[PDB]
Amino acid sequence: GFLELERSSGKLEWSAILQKMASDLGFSKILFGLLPKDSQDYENAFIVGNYPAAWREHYDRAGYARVDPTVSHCTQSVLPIFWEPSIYQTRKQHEFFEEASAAGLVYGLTMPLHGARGELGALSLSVEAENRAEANRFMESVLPTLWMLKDYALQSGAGLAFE
Amino acid sequence: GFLELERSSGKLEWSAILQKMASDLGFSKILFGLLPKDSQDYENAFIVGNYPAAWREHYDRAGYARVDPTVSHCTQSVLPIFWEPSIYQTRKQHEFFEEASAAGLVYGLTMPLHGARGELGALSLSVEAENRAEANRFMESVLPTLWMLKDYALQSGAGLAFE
Ligand SMILES: O=C(Oc1c(Br)cc(Br)cc1CNC(=O)c1ccccc1[N+](=O)[O-])c1ccc(Br)cc1
Ligand SMILES: O=C(Oc1c(Br)cc(Br)cc1CNC(=O)c1ccccc1[N+](=O)[O-])c1ccc(Br)cc1
Repeated sequence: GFLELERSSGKLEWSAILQKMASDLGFSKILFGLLPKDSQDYENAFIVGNYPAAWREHYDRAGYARVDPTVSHCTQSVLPIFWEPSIYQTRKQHEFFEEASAAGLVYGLTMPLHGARGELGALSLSVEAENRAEANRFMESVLPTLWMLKDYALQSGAGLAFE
Repeated sequence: GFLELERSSGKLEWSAILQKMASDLGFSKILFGLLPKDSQDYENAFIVGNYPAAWREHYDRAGYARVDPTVSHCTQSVLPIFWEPSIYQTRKQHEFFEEASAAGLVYGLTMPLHGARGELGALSLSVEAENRAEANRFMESVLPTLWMLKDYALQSGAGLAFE
């Protein structure tokens, strides 16, 4: 089932299959980001998903890559970071949280990606939920499936992005 | 469950916890092996588990690291490789399979590990079964839990090994 991603014929079908897998699990918004080994910026970044255009533009223009707490987490860990109040420590980090929320992205998680050739990225997914308790229950129900998905997405996406 | 790995202090206790987690999922023999970023040999490796000593020594003395098809796989992929007839092709590769079988390690899988700081290794697990079909059913039944475990073991184990 997960293998349909590597079996996908091209970037278009991969991105579509990834978004549909996420959708079927219950996540209506996803962003897969991957950088080649030892990148100094995002010039060669492979970024694919269905996050709103306005938010993508705003995140870039505001330089939120340097504020977003899930980014530094990804450089230090292979474990998921859940979007919880505790992760936003500084005012800048709270402002990022509010801007994301205003854009419709409030509940979710970020799965770090570390590929066999030094690729560095994240798979982020947001769930449209009523409240945090509801978000938590949903995410726990699907977490083991998502844990497998992120590595399949990484292996397949790396081959598609940089070869 | 998974928190006990972090909670533990000492290589002996950590290894015993991992071994017990693996056993509970149906695997009686495991090996956790981890190398620092860009290692050029095995001198600085952290290798821990309950593989029999005679097999550990033979593998080393025979140079099976350069033959073992799971080793080259780990350098190329984040996805598991099942211990399968098809991964063996050369004469030395058939010899490796035969000797692993003689040591009682016939069915299993190797989960590649790629750490956030360039750590490289594998969690390899063997399952006792009447035949390969049965072994495959045992492994598939716990694959999502194993997928989480290998990442928890990597994050925790890298700290224990190198920090
Ligand atoms: O994908 C990455 O950052 C992205 C980019 Br680029 C654009 C946007 Br918009 C969002 C992210 C990742 N962050 C999130 O998805 C996120 C995390 C927590 C809360 C809210 C959000 N969010 O953007 O809605 C990224 C960058 C560097 C590294 Br290393 C890993 C991942
Ligand atoms: O752990 C690694 O190799 C080991 C070492 Br060292 C000693 C021994 Br004994 C075994 C391995 C890994 N291979 C296996 O466990 C294996 C794989 C397939 C079939 C049978 C076995 N086996 O050893 O029984 C390893 C080395 C390099 C990299 Br990269 C990743 C993993």
